[PDB]
Amino acid sequence: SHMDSQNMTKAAQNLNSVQIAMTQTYRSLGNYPATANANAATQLANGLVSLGKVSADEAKNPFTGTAMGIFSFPRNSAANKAFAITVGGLTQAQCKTLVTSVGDMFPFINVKEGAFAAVADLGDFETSVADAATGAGVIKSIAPGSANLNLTNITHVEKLCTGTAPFTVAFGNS
Repeated sequence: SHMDSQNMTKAAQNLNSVQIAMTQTYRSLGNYPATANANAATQLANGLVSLGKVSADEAKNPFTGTAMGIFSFPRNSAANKAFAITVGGLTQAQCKTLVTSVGDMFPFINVKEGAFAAVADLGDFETSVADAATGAGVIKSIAPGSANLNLTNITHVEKLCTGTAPFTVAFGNS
């Protein structure tokens, strides 16, 4: 199956390693490192590698061969209280497979067309209401009233990652 492909297996392992490193490092500080743009996000990812908090292979997006980006964003209006690992360059098929294969490790999921260029593009970890029925934008979050991705809902399954490739999925935690 696609979920067991070399790249999908690596993307699951990498996302896990990176999110664990992020929470282990900053859940003690209360705040995540500010990342103004895509460049700052890919520098943060490379920083985890240089400091030995994850291997070089673990920070890589297996679909692009470059570093996944790590954006710090707001939670309940408070700046940098959450972070999101961005996996871009995804075809629609890779987006559907990746989201459903690693989605359960993340409370926040935002599917976008194109890369996240600014913190504003991510929304808010706690106040952005999910609507998986649209298969786009925030499709999973802790927000009262959010309609999170549910695989038993055929609408959620068909609409997932609808649109134009490449897609970038932001997997967030706090």
